[PDB]
Amino acid sequence: ARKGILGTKLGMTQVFDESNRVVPVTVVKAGPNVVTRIRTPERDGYSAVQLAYGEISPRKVNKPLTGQYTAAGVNPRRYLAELRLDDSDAATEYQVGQELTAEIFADGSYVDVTGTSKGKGFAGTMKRHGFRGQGASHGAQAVHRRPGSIGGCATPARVFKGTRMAGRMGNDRVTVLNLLVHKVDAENGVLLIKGAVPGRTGGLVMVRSAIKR
Amino acid sequence: RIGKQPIPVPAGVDVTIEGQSISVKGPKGTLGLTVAEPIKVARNDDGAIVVTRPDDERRNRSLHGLSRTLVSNLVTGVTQGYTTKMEIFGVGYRVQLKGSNLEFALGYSHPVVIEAPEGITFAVQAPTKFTVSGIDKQKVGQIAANIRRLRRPDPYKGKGVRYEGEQIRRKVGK
Amino acid sequence: NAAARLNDITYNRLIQGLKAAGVEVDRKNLADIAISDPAAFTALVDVARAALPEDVNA
Amino acid sequence: PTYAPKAGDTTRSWYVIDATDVVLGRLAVAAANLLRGKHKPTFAPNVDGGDFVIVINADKVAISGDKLQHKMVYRHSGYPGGLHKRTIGELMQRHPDRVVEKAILGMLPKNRLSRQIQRKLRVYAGPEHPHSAQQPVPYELKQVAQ
Amino acid sequence: VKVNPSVKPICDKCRLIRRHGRVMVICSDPRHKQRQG
RNA sequence: CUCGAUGUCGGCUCGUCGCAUCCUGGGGCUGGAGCAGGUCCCAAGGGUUGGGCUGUUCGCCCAUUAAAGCGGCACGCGAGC
RNA sequence: ACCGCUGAAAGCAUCUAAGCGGGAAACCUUCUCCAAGAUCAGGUUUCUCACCCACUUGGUGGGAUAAGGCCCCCCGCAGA
Ligand SMILES: [Mg+2]
Ligand SMILES: [Mg+2]
Ligand SMILES: [Mg+2]
Ligand SMILES: [Mg+2]
Ligand SMILES: [Mg+2]
Ligand SMILES: [Mg+2]
Ligand SMILES: [Mg+2]
Ligand SMILES: [Mg+2]
Ligand SMILES: [Mg+2]
Ligand SMILES: [Mg+2]
Ligand SMILES: [Mg+2]
Ligand SMILES: [Mg+2]
Ligand SMILES: [Mg+2]
Ligand SMILES: [Mg+2]
Ligand SMILES: [Mg+2]
Ligand SMILES: [Mg+2]
Ligand SMILES: [Mg+2]
Ligand SMILES: [Mg+2]
Ligand SMILES: [Mg+2]
Ligand SMILES: [Mg+2]
Ligand SMILES: [Zn+2]
Repeated sequence: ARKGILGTKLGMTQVFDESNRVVPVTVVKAGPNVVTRIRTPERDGYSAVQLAYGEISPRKVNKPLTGQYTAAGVNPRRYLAELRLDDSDAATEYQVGQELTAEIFADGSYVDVTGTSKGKGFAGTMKRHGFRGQGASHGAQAVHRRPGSIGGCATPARVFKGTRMAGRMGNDRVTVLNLLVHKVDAENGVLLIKGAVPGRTGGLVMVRSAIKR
Repeated sequence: RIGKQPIPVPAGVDVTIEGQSISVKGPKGTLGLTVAEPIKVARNDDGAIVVTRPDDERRNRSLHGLSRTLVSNLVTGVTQGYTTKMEIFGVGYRVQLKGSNLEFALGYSHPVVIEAPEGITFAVQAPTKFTVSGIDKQKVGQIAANIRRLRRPDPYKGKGVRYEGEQIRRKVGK
Repeated sequence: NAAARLNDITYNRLIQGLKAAGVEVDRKNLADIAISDPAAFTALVDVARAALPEDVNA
Repeated sequence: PTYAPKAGDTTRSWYVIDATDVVLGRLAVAAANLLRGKHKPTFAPNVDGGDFVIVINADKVAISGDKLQHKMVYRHSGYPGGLHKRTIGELMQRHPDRVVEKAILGMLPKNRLSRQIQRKLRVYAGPEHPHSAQQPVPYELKQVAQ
Repeated sequence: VKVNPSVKPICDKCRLIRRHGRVMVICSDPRHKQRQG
């Protein structure tokens, strides 16, 4: 039931629908994928399928990975990821070496898009966690963006684990739910997905048929 | 006193006893049962059922009548099943039989449908009277109670689903 | 205790029985025997059991 | 000088304990004693003597109904309000071996030796274990009459 | 239901029982039923 | 206990916990016709506004709200203001 | 919480003692993220799959390689 594809975020644009309403879309080049591997419950303990996406010079792949691809009889690709299926294999619907193109999805369906969000570096509490800070005037001394108190007093004489402080922000795995597929352009292998998609332009993206729908 | 009575066997076609277990079949289907440990199920002079236990313990005097009446109900239901008659009151409240299930009109925006499980058969007589039938007394009572509680009690007008011959409470209100 | 329970007797009754039999070896050497000469320890356990009273709850 | 075991004197063996109708406390005491080796006259508190113990049928241990309903298991994650809580009933449904091994581990000395002693314990929910190559002798629980 | 530490029958037809380890009074008159608590 | 020093009210920032529950959730009784309510039981997941006055906490008022909860943590928090 | 079915002790009755149901934003799965230093350190795979010297002949010390990395170099929407 669960359908998946791997692609690249190509940036956003806008289109007008039939109601003459503007629709902001993200162009995802859901390029062709190869299966390259099937996980069976009998052999691995769960049911899933690998997917190979992206072109790469064969000289850029080391001998072990090249051997893994040769075992599947497929030319090496840049990326490799597993699509997890329900705990029932059904022992069907996928063959090693089979091609997956963009029209596994249809117009008007909903998808889940997971990617790697943009990095923000070391971030303060005001950006990272939406703290308020103290005022800009009325005597405040060098605390305009500082966090304030971080605990109680002699009880407990510690800071609780999971207290929100400054640190590295971004580069996370992020899934956006219930995105409407506005158009499936099978000619260019392009999905026009209404909304925003995590990550930078040119980053690896996994598109899955939505489960909440 | 209950439990100090033999259980007569009208048919009891396949009365079987296997380690405090029993099965009885007859004019209707079969029904099984497992008897509690300190209770002994044995035969009478006339093929009837009797139960016994070591005398004068609280936990055994309690289990005696229970284990007696359970097998009595089982054999009675095997001979002739149990049926419960239920009425419907209130203007516009009515019932119809839809295949194996049974539909209710009880003033809700949607209709209410009750599916009959295995061993239970519904039967409508009038648009406001019906009957639930079966062999297992507990199961018949359970289904009847589920149907009974379909509407919250109404002491003022009296609308809803009742048992036959039961007298609900009434209040005047306004 | 380990050696006695291996020979099917509690330390409790073994000590009672050895005192009843009038054996005056101390615990250091009893443990030494239990490690080194289990046959001798079994003989000692037999002596203690024999000297122990017939009913130990009277 | 009293005897002190040397490196290479300790001799291990393999026992299998069946948990069909044993109550949890009795089984845990027996397993802890076998693991530590207190039944060996060569016992020494600073030496990891004792044997390997395989416990099978961990789902058959005799636990009272009120204990399944009411005995409760607590874990704190370290975060505020992070006290999580299960019943012996839920544990017995999901990971029965964890109940047995938690009961056993509570009964061991709280030191560095017990970390190595507990490495010799195997608990299985089903009636079969993978250590057939090792030939574990069966072990029934005895009480010495006094 | 009334929930008080002291429960006792009010009218002549209030039965007094103990179910699930708790003393309570049940009667046909619904405003008579009480449980300890 | 602390006098060879344990910074004292209110506000700000950041919180965390309890439940004796303000709202939302589930119920019994009603001097519950319906809409609304009263009272008691269960329930701590989330939520629980902005201003005028006063240093104020508290309180009163204004306009809203599903609601504008009560408390602990050195009357939480000045090597954070 | 509350509402039951069947039902004795206790010939009646009783949601209970045997047994079986319904039942809430609380609890557990389900959704999102982390996670094998989970020291019980997991699994499925693919690659190398090979030498020399000394010696007290050692689960010994060195030396040189393979697969593969790292450093250096050109950069980044990755970043103290
Ligand atoms: Mg500001
Ligand atoms: Mg100043
Ligand atoms: Mg300054
Ligand atoms: Mg400044
Ligand atoms: Mg502390
Ligand atoms: Mg002072
Ligand atoms: Mg000082
Ligand atoms: Mg409360
Ligand atoms: Mg009410
Ligand atoms: Mg009125
Ligand atoms: Mg709450
Ligand atoms: Mg929850
Ligand atoms: Mg507070
Ligand atoms: Mg203070
Ligand atoms: Mg200061
Ligand atoms: Mg201050
Ligand atoms: Mg301070
Ligand atoms: Mg300080
Ligand atoms: Mg009844
Ligand atoms: Mg950990
Ligand atoms: Zn009354």
